[PDB]
Amino acid sequence: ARGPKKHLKRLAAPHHWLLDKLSGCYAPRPSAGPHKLRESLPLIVFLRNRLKYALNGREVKAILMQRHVKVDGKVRTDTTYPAGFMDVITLDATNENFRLVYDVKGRFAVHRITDEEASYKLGKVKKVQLGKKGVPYVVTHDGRTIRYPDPNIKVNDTVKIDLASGKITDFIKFDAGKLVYVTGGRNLGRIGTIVHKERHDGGFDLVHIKDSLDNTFVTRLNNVFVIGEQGKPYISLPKGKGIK
Amino acid sequence: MKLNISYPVNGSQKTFEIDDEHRIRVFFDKRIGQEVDGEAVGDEFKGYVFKISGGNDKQGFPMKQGVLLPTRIKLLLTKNVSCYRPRRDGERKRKSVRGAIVGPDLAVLALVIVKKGEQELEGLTDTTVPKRLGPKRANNIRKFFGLSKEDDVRDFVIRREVTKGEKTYTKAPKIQRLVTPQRLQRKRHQRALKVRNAQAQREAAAEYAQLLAKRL
Amino acid sequence: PRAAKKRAKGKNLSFK
Amino acid sequence: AKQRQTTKSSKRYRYSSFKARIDDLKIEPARNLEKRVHDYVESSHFLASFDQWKEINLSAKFTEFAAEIEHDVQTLPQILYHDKKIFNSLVSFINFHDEFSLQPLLDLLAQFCHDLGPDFLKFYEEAIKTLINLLDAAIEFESSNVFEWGFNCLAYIFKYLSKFLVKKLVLTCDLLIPLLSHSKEYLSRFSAEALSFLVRKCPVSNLREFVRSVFEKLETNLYEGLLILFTESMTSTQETLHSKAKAIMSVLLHEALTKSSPERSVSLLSDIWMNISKYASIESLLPVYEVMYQDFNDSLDATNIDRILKVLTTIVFSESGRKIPDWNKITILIERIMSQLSQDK
Amino acid sequence: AVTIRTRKVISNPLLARKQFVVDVLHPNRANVSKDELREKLAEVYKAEKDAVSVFGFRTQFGGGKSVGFGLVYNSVAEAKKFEPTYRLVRYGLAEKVEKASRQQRKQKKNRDKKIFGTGKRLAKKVARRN
RNA sequence: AUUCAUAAUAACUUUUCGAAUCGCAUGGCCUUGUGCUGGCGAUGGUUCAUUCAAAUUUCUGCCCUAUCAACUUUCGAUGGUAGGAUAGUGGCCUACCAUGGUUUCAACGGGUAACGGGGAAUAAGGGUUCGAUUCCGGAGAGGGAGCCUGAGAAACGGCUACCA
RNA sequence: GAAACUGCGAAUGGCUCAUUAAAUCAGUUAUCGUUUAUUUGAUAGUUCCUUUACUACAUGGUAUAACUGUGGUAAUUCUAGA
Ligand SMILES: [Mg+2]
Ligand SMILES: [Mg+2]
Ligand SMILES: [Mg+2]
Ligand SMILES: [Mg+2]
Ligand SMILES: [Mg+2]
Ligand SMILES: [Mg+2]
Ligand SMILES: [Mg+2]
Ligand SMILES: [Mg+2]
Ligand SMILES: [Mg+2]
Ligand SMILES: [Mg+2]
Ligand SMILES: [Mg+2]
Ligand SMILES: [Mg+2]
Ligand SMILES: [Mg+2]
Ligand SMILES: [Mg+2]
Ligand SMILES: [Mg+2]
Repeated sequence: ARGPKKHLKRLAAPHHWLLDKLSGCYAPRPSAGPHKLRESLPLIVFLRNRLKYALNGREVKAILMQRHVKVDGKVRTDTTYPAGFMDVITLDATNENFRLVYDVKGRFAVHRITDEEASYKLGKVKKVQLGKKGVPYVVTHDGRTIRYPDPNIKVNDTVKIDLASGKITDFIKFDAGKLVYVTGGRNLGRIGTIVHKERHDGGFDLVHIKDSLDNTFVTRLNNVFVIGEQGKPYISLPKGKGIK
Repeated sequence: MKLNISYPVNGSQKTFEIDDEHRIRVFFDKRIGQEVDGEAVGDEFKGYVFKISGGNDKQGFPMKQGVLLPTRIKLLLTKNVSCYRPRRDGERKRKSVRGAIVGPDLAVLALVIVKKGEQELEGLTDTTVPKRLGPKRANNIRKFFGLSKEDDVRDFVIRREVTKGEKTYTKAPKIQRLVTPQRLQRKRHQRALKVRNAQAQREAAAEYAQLLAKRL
Repeated sequence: PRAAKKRAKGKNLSFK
Repeated sequence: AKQRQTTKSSKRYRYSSFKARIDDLKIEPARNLEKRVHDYVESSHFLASFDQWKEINLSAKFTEFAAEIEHDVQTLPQILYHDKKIFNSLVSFINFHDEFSLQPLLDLLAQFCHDLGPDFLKFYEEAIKTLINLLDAAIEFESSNVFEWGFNCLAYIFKYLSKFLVKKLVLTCDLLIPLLSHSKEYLSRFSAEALSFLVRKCPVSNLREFVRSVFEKLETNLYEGLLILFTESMTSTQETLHSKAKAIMSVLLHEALTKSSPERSVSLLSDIWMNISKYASIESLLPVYEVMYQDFNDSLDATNIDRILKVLTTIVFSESGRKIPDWNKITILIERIMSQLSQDK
Repeated sequence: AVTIRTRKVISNPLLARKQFVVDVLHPNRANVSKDELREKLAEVYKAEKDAVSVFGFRTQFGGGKSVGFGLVYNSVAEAKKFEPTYRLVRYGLAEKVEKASRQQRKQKKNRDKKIFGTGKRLAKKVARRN
């Protein structure tokens, strides 16, 4: 092509969305945003094909511009806004709060949470660097730049972010024995505990994870997301607790 | 050939058809922006001075300034030029244009009356055309009426009366760049926001420093 | 922490 | 500001400012002709609306409210027996001022009064005080819907308690003086409509006591609130006046001309006359005109000459002479005044 | 006799309405008109007829039963606000807008883009020319 | 893994940026002044990160032909240095240098009714054939060449020349 | 609220397989080798420094369209002068 594409064929859309192949010819193309295209759920899909509150695109537009939907504690009006993993969606009129977490099948599951849980989210530390004026900052998996991080917070760690103000309440190191969640690959959506981080210079690191059933599997480090210490997750987990 | 004369000071303009070739003789070989004496053109123009502004040829192609030829040529015209209006942004078009040298191929020649002669032309100097619109910016209004700074432009806005049927009212422009309480509000709010941001950043830096001191 | 607990009924009319 | 949105765009959806909605809003529940759920009842008004609201509104507060009182609202005898607990719960949840739950709660409060009206009287004082705090709280967070819900609940209570409140109409206004005298114009405007319904339902005798009290009060924004109160009571439909309009003017006119009343009261009458005169046509004003002219002639005297002259000057100025049926009566009135004062007037 | 049955009822305060599936049992009858069904749903839900919408009704093979989808808005104004234009036209709540065929509109749009500006000056120019 | 991030010193610049923008609404202080202060939004703006993208790029894999055995290098072919150019690496181009680079493990040349793939058909299995054609990627807009605009085009339902 | 200026888009979509035999393409790598509108999150008090002889209660045409009016051409989404 000669420039960015603006259309997405239904057969080319991510499989986990569950879009009927015969319903139409095109699927919602996620706009630019915090999460990548393939790992995101546009709000139209969530409101129409998952919650069934809206019957087609147009009532979804109506709902959004009514400002009844809040993502990340902020009102969003773009139908194709790319909501993604660990994003908090609030519908105050219905008094409903959702956290986007994959099921064991690998599909974003409608997981209802309390307001107290909705007050905070988790972000994997993708980068830690000194910015201008010598101010350290951390970039999380959702593109949030948080300045003046705790200097122990390192790459691959996870930080608890307050939605209202966007500061780091607490953090978890990436160590053996911590509780992790798989965000990619065939093991997607599984929950377990670390056993070893196998390290390859100049190559992709590999992590061995043991589930509650004692089964062990290996996944690339990029697909691992720490969510707590064993037996004490910092977020409510979906039904099944990431087993199988 | 035809002369389209304009008296800009009046804003007036009129066309004179020409038959005798001698005034065209005095017209030949001249260029856009040069001046000619009306008395050579005719007694009716005795004492007048005409500046050549442009013209259109027998085929209707216009004259262009900057090209010193007596014949037509195809020029690649771009944005912000005479004789071309780009339909699309960045569009450049090759179009035929007549040269700036007056010749026998010119159908109509546009003239500007630089100076008035002895006799008064019936259609130009005798008649006047008012300005279509008045000042809209506040400073333009002040310049137009020479208003002092203390005096307000609000009372001196030019107003035009419109009568529809038996109903009648007046219309005025919306003054722009007008100093109003809202603009003061916005400026003050901007300054307050800047100072608040600075204070918040200082507090954040101090808190980070205290954290570092606690650990060390 | 525990997830939030889960939470219109059909109505019938006969005529003619 | 100068021009309202007189010409409507083809847009199906158009932005509306909070002030714009408030200006268009009018408190007149009788005017709304939509089907009301409580019109159909099997056990009680409260239960009928309560079941409906349980499904629609899903706010956290209302759900907690519904769970607490679900058992005690099944039958009307149950409601009457547990009336005290029901009212306390309603007031407590309304006090939270949660806009997502106000609409069902406020409606249920009105329907609560409907089911037990004479018994609600002991609850009347607290109910009004709660609404006043709600409306005062409503000013902070702008929501035209909240005001609409609140004042309609106030209007509904008056409708159900019309007979009792009318007997002590002065008492009802005494509760709502802060609303009628509030700094905001619309709050005074909305309340005045609510009271006016009680006013047009008032007997002439009980009306006379009421007008004297407010007339005494006039002796901040109370003047403006009363003007809206009376004028709305007069106006019923476009280019027409209410049937009881004549009685109210006769009562108002007598007290204004009475010397005990303050001079400010006559000004209020002058303002009242202007509003109705502009609003109404020739024909609907004729019964009003006749009762005024008759009373001026009857009550003419030295002590009240100046007041009569003031109101008469209001009549002649009002829309020039277009609304005046017959000028000859005014001329006759004038020469009686001159024969029987303030030169400037 | 005709039986009307509502199932899978979901409250949608986002659209301020009630969404549900309509089952119509109509023995010895071809089917029931959308109008009559709107009457009966309005009576059942204690809401205005104007606030009730019904569509997508299919008679099951062999007759005697129909299944479709139904909406009950909280009040009529919201229905006017949220309904599609065509359904409002079906219910008469809105008047059908009269427009030319797509080809005529497009041809007029082409003719309009050809002319630059108001065109009155072009009209007077052609008038004086001829 | 770094001349990384960042910071510091000295100068420099036809040299930038640091809100002369807009809607709704009228709250709070008083020394009572059209005094001071003040809310909810839109649109702009430096730098960083993220996202959508783009460009190059590491390794392995293509049908027939040896009656195509040597090819590339004069007019860049292989590599070194310096410069120009570009968003940027790089013989991409320029100046000076060396004589290099591929090949019977088929280079080079020729043919291809050659867009490639996910796939389709057949078959017991190995295999054989098809795949313009609902999805991804590449190229094109009668055939060459060159460009304005714009973040993004060598665009053609944009432009200029030449051929038909 | 026509028209016009301004901003954005028109570089997506749709069509076809001409050219192309390590080229495209599939899988797999790198950018510590570079551009990136838009989305999203952060991010900028520099007090002072001679002519203060001082606009910030807010600077200019160093300017024009639409528009008024005078015109050319057989003709075009042609346009000249004022
Ligand atoms: Mg790496
Ligand atoms: Mg433009
Ligand atoms: Mg180099
Ligand atoms: Mg060379
Ligand atoms: Mg071919
Ligand atoms: Mg193919
Ligand atoms: Mg192309
Ligand atoms: Mg062809
Ligand atoms: Mg081309
Ligand atoms: Mg195209
Ligand atoms: Mg070949
Ligand atoms: Mg290769
Ligand atoms: Mg954009
Ligand atoms: Mg930004
Ligand atoms: Mg001009």
